[PDB]
Amino acid sequence: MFKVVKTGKKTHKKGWKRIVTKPTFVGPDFTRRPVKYERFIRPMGLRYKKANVTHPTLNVTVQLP
Amino acid sequence: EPNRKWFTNTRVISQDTLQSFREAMAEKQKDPYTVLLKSNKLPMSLIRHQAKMTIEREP
Amino acid sequence: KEKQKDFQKPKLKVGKPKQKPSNFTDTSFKTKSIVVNQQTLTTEGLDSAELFKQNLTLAVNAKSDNQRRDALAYVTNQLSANPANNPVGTVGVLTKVLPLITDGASSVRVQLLKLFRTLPPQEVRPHAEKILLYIRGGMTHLSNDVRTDTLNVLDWLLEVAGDEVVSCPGGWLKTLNSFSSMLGWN
RNA sequence: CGAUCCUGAUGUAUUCGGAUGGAUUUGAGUAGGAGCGUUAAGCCUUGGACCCGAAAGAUGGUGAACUAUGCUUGGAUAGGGU
RNA sequence: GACUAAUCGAACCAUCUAGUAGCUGGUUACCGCCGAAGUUUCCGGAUAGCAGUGUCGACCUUCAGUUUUAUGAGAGCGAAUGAUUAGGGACUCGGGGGCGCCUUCAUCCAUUCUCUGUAAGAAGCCCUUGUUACUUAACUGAACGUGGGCGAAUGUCGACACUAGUGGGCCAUUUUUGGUAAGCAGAACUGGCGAUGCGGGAUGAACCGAACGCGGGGUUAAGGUGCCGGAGUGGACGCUCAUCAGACACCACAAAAGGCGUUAGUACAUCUUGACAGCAGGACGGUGGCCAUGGAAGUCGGAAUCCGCUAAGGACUGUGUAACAACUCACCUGCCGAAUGUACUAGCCCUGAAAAUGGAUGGCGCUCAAGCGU
RNA sequence: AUGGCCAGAAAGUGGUGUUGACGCAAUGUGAUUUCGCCCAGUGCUCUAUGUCAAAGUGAAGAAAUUCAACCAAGCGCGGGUAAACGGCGGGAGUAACUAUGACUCUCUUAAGGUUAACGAGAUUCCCACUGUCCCUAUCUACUAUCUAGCGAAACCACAGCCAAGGGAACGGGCUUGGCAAAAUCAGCGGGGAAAGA
RNA sequence: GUCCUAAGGGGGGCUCAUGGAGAACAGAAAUCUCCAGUAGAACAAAAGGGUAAAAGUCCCCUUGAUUUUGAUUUUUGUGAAUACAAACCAUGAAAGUGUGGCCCCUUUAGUCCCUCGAAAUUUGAGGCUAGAGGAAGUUACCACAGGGAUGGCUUGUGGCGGCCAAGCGUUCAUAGCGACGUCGCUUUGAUCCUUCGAUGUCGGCUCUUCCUAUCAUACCGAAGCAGAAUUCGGUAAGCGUUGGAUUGUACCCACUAAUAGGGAACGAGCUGGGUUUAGACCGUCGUGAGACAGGUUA
RNA sequence: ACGUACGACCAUACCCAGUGGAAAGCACGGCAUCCCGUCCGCUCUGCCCUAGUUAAGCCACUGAGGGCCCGGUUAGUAGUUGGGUCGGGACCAGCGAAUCCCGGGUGUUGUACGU
Repeated sequence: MFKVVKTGKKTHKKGWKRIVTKPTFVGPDFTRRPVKYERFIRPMGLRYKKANVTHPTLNVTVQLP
Repeated sequence: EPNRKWFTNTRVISQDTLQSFREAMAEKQKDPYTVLLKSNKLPMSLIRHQAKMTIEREP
Repeated sequence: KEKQKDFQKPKLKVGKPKQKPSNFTDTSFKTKSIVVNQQTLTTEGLDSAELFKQNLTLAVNAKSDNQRRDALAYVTNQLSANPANNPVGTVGVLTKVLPLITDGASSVRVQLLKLFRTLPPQEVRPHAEKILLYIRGGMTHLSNDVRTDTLNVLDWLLEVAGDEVVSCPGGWLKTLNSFSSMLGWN
């Protein structure tokens, strides 16, 4: 789920940040936390807002938020 | 685990309430100096073929 | 109590209104208006009375010595050009600019003296009590330059309205007490 | 037999004494002694303890001939431009 | 945090001092006899198990990782839930609005939907006989003694003392539980290795055979017998020709995969009333069927697709025309002469995806094999 | 100055100090020009109840002792201070133990019409200039080379040709092949070796 | 702070949940009657086990919900449970049943408990017995002792859901997998007003060789390929595959026949970034030493 | 053999329908004084064994009844234990079921007293 993001300038880095490697839905009206205080990084390229949802009885697929 | 609440409607709204909400929210977008309070708790999801016909009639 | 079910059953509480259903949608919202607190840059559409009042406010409330001096100079220039161009009036102008006697800015004090000298004498005359009280305060004030400029103001007041100063209540003995206290002749 | 609990006999410094009986565990106990000294070996403990190896800590002394600063007394540094 | 005698984030000298280290490195003759182990259980450790030396006791009892016989056991969810309420009311101060009166929402209620143990004897069996404070209406029973009489196969120790090392390792078969796109991750028993040499797998921790004093003779296991290499270019019956076959495969590529490669079978069908292939001819009429198209006559399109003459011929299989024409196919007849056609199945073979120094059934090489099956 | 800031084990001890606020001592900022508010918190500082040591006082007891008041400074309470560290709004309505918050309403502001000189500081560009390059060539001296004399060191299990395999993706020794001929000199940096590694 | 953490024993009588059919108001639901009713009720486990003349319910008496001592199981002492042994009882006609509920510090007491060691007493203390209660960071200034530094993988064609279907299975069940396909979600040649996160690092010079997965040259097959220029594909690595711009941080330009892609590194040659010893500054964080979301210089 | 009392296995015995029952034994029955218990002599308890009746209990027989029980098959099949330098499941040595179906049944028996 999470990979370790190393930060710092020394050879010995700090590894408290965790990046989510799977797709996420960040929610409505989402603004990213300050970088000093965000531990869980959800990258913008992995965010989805719609899904291809199939109705089982109607047998139709529509893109829903 | 199986549960009955997976197969129920989670958010419902009526015709008049939806229409009034849309009209009021559109009037709110008319003013650029008026912004909502607690917009994260508001139902903002409700607010937000000629070529095909010609090809169908003549392949 | 540490169990975390997928769905939490709401609990009925007696003596309290029933909770709204889980599928209920609330469309009520509150809006707040954003306003930018910045004046017009050109300041040309306002009437001359509005410029007079705004410059008087700047003279009495500005935190810059040069700004206060320029505002008092603008008011003095309009009063010298036309005494009729006083929408506030002599009483209001005096009431606003009399606390500026004690001001530490010597240039502001000199421009205040010029404003006093260009005020109309017949309108200065009935209000000799308040002006003399401000003279007494700013004249026993500790700063020597403030004392000297306040003595200049008292010289102007004696030149313009001498009888009102020497005949108003407290105009004689209190002024003599302040003079003797500043001179060490007690 | 000793420790623990219950009863309390003859007697009496009438408030001391603890017999007679019981009931449990307990103790490397008794129940026809087995130990003491010494020799040799294995093992354990303490000592530096199979040998070599730290950054260290402490006690008492020696250095300003290098160099850092200060005081005292001395020495030295063409020819042009502005 | 620079300098303080090549020494500075606390100089140099001697001493305490042989400071401490669980960490690193090393730890000295020979032969002989035994000889190991990794959750077994408890809270980083104890402990079971496995070992060696001395003994001692009748080294007495016999027992046994075996067979046979007889007989038994075999935490959570919840119609206590999740919804629906448009139409009906009660509504009234529930809230709120307008003028005590009406209201507008809203309040709810009325409605409804969703069910593995034991036994296989001499210590055993039977008879007689006592003892009792137990028991029975009762020497009526219960134990324990007195006296007497008389058992499946196969193979052949116990208790101490002291001292260890190892006690949550690796691999493999089988079984069981979870999963993954595929890998895989767990437990249980057994075997092996760490501790181990030998023969064969060309070679090698885990494979096969077999475990080891020093020698001689004989015979084999696993594996081999064209040469390297000891032993057969051994014998019988077949299969295969690969433009890097195959000779150690099972896994992946990878599929119900593609082959006008070659064998052996299975099912169905045709056949002297002439099968398959060919050659010589016919392949017609209503009719240029209906609609459409500038034109469309079987053959640019859409929908139907019948009848006659038949030996047989589709309102047509392609070539072709602007449209026709013409040719041809399906089908039939004449010549011929005896076995074929379709689809599967099982073998061997080809392909079924490959990089980058020059190389590998171990090497030469092998083609009625020195390849494959018996 | 019977002082501030420091030294010293102590001292009839010492530095500032042969000194006296235009001085001494501690800091921050760092030429010149230009450039608000808040004492909320934390510091620093000024002024009767609470907290309240030892000594002293009272009671009880036969005493050990126990219990009581009293109880300095500090802390707490109350003020000041932001060229202290810090921080960046205010007021009213509602509400009324304490602290909080929430909720409306309303003002919401310090700053508008000297960057020189100097520099082994860091960066971009232009002209000139050129072997930096197209694209390399040639010359000189000293070496390297050979000779006479003199003469070490690092390093060193043993040695040095490869290809494929050698389960622990290591091979220079093992297996299978290629092959393979004394003894040498100058270069070379692939490999081995080589970095107070 | 209030409330709940459960009544056992003996004897006797009777059946429960529910269904059908009936009785003024009375109906879906009040009480009464019959029949059916293997527990579908109740017993303090909401779908475990066990109970029907009871282990359920009601009635009558009762507190075996009592002392004492061993043994056994769960396994030194416990605690719980199980058969008892002794006493005292309860109930019933009696057999019987009943010993519960179906399964390390602080402090207190001791008459006749013992010591304070020269003797005694009184306070106090100790002992024994029996109870009650309950020690933070930083080091980019550094140092020491050690230990380290998936692979006969991969390539050219998506997922989810639904149909169709050769086939595989399947005839006492007629279910299930399924190639080939197909169907839905992922601007009338537009817009240029939607660039969506370095933890992992690459380049360049020189020089050599190899692979083909061929850009060009050689040859060949097909396409309205008239010619010219091509496009698609095949055999082929013999021979070539360039010069530059841009670091506020990989694409453009030109020449050319063409400016093809890789391996031998990425499972101790030289030189610029990732990249980072010690000096210094700014930003964020921390009371701080310092650390870092970071940026710059040597 | 048939009854009665106490019973052992506890459906081959149970549940639903009909048909019959010599002898005796059962049972239904008749009466509420006493013993006793009820809203009710329904049950229980007391007294009668005379009358009536096999109507019901009970016993026996019947049912292509439901259920239950017992055999064949299923099947030397599924499954399972060891072996191979066996293939890409089959043999070797062995152990070894239950369904589905095809059928049958519809209680044995001890003691004591009687018919």
